[PDB]
Order: sequence, then C-alpha cells, then structure tokens
Amino acid sequence: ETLTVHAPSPSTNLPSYGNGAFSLSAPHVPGAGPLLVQVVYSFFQSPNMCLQALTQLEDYIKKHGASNPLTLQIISTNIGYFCNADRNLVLHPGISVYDAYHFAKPAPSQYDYRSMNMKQMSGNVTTPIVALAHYLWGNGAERSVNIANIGLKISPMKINQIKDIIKSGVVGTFPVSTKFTHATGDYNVITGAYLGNITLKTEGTLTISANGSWTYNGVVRSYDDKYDFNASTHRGIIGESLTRLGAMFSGKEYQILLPGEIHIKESGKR
Ligand SMILES: [Mg+2]
Repeated sequence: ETLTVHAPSPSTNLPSYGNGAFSLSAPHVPGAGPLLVQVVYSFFQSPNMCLQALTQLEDYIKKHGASNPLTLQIISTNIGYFCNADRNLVLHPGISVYDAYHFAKPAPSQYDYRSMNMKQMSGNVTTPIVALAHYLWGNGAERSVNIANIGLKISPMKINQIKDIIKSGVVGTFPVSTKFTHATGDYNVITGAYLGNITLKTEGTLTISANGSWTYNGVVRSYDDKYDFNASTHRGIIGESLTRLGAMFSGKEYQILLPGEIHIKESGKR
C-alpha cells in the first residue's frame, strides 16, 4: 500500500539540499584556490553525483524512516533540485551541469513540479532522478529524450556486422541495414538506469580491409517508438537504486520517447 511523497513545490520544499544535514560531495583533492572549484565542477559532470544523491536518499530512509515526514520532505526536495537543474539544461543547452544545478533564477528550492515539469529530459547525469520524479508525480504522462543526448556508444562487433567472421573482407563496401538490441546498461550507468535495453536501427557501410581492420560508417536511430519506465526495465547499479526507491513509494509507469538520429563511425581489427 506504499507511501506518497509530496511533489516539489515552494509550499513544501526545504530551504537547501539534504536540509543542511547532508550534501553532494566531490572527491578529496589536496589544495585550495580555484583548483577546488574545478574539482566540484567536474564532479557534477560525473555519474557519481547522481549515484551519490540516490545513495544518500536510500541512506537517510534507513537511518530515519520511510514514513518520517522529514525524510519525505527530503526525497521531494532533493529530487526537485535535480528536476530544476535538468530543466536548466534543457532550456540552456551546452551549459555545465554545475551551473544548471546552481542557476539562481529560478531558485532551486522553489521548484514546482506541477507547473514546471517537462516532457523532455536532458539525458545528462541528472536524468535518472528526474525519471524517478515522473514515476512519483508524473501520473503516467509521456516523456522524451533525444538519442543524441543518451551517450550512445555502439560496438559493431555486437550487431549483424559480426557476420564478417566469414573473413570475406575486403572491401571496403558492405551495405548494412539491420535492427538490433542495444544494452546501454553494459557501459552507460546513466542511460542504462532508465532506458536500459533499447532497440535500434542502423543503415550504413562496413569497410573491411585486406588485413582484418574494419570501419563501420553509419547512422543510428531508435527502432521502437517508445520504452517503458518500470523496475523490470531498469539496468545497472543506479537502476537498482531506482527500483528499490520506486517499490517503496507510490507512482505510475510511463513511456519514454526516443526521437532523432546519430551518425557513427567505428573501427576495429579481425
Ligand atoms: Mg567521480
């Protein structure tokens, strides 16, 4: 019968992340000055800022109680901080996750989910927690992320181009047109967590040379129209955090849209 967490709103949001009691913390580096500024800037670009945040939420529940009102305030506020930052990243592309999280207007503690929530997610490291947001509070509404933002790394050796073990190469030219399943969770802990396994389509050329070396020059887009956000679809360590949290609190399954197209070129040797 699970617990409800109040959506982020000025009316209920705590004044700061962790209400002061805990914080996002970079790795330790000796020194002072602008050096330390770089350290926190790069830490907000790491997937570890997302894992730390989730872990610190999980840790606080264990220590204080899932139904403790303050815990419930903390889940809501903290997620909202992520929701606000991810909003800044969508509305100001190519800016730093740090500056997105810390942009003073609008105030991050004044984030209002009901009026501010967006279909579009950035695909940056903030997105997994925002994906949790939309489960908690989205009411099965549809979301979206561009495939150009999910940090795709293709390894043609895992596709249908692997049927080059036929040694036929060269050339040089081999037309490729295939659908394939791609496990983002295998290498990308951000994307794996909320998208997990996706189905992709690729058209392009495979260039194998006389000495076993090969290049695949092609285009990738989503094969399936949509993907389900539920516990069975989460992949990787962060996905596991999402699953444990989502079981504990009330929410609704939704679909995520994956539009757009990328260009890849990937080489190797037999
Ligand atoms: Mg790190």
